[PDB]
Amino acid sequence: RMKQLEDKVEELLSKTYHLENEVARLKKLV
Amino acid sequence: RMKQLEDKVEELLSKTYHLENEVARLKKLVGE
Amino acid sequence: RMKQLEDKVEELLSKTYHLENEVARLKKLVG
Repeated sequence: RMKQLEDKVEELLSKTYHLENEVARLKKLV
Repeated sequence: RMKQLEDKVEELLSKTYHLENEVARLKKLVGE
Repeated sequence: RMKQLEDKVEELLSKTYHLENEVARLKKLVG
């Protein structure tokens, strides 16, 4: 369960960076 | 403490999946 | 290790609330 957890945190970290990029771009467009 | 973290990670995953859908909907409305 | 994960989850919680605020603002400006 420790590895399971660390991999989900890893995924969340890439997901939030991805969403951050998507929102920043949207703000640029309007 | 492990189950508590598992619970928080699951909730943040659910929140991120919801926000991805909201952004998708928005990009579609805005465009390129 | 458990403390590090906890730290990261705390960080992600804040990031996630920040994004929610930004998305909500965009939803209201676009409609």
